[PDB]
Amino acid sequence: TLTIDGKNKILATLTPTTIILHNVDPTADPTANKVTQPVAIYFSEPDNGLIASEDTVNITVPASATVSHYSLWDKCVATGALSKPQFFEGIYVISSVSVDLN
Amino acid sequence: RVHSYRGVLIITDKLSVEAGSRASLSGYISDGGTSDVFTICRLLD
Repeated sequence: TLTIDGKNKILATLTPTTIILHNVDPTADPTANKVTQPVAIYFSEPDNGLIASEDTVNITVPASATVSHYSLWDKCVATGALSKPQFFEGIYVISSVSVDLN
Repeated sequence: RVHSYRGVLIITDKLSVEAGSRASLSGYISDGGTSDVFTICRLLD
């Protein structure tokens, strides 16, 4: 039952520098199934135990590929499933991605 | 939590057009011109 101060101190040490998309679920194995190359992402300062990316991210999905999930790297620190899978070639737009302790 | 969202892909461009121009003109110092009637002449006073 951490207080807001503990959550803010904790989140200040997360430094996810890049993101990668996966067609297979990367939670079991985040090293394989790379769909797109690493793309830099930027994160804001913690507030009320939450952080979010400061700006939009654009990713080039290769030909005849599909995207299902994502994984953060800096080593890997997090993974998650996209709001909806999409069979495109094109540009996939990722809005703010938030990490929370609430 | 870890959450993701989606946004609309936006692109910008600069399209502009141009045409160019040219001019021409041809002539020469005239002599006699052209006349349908052309015959020997005598001019009295």
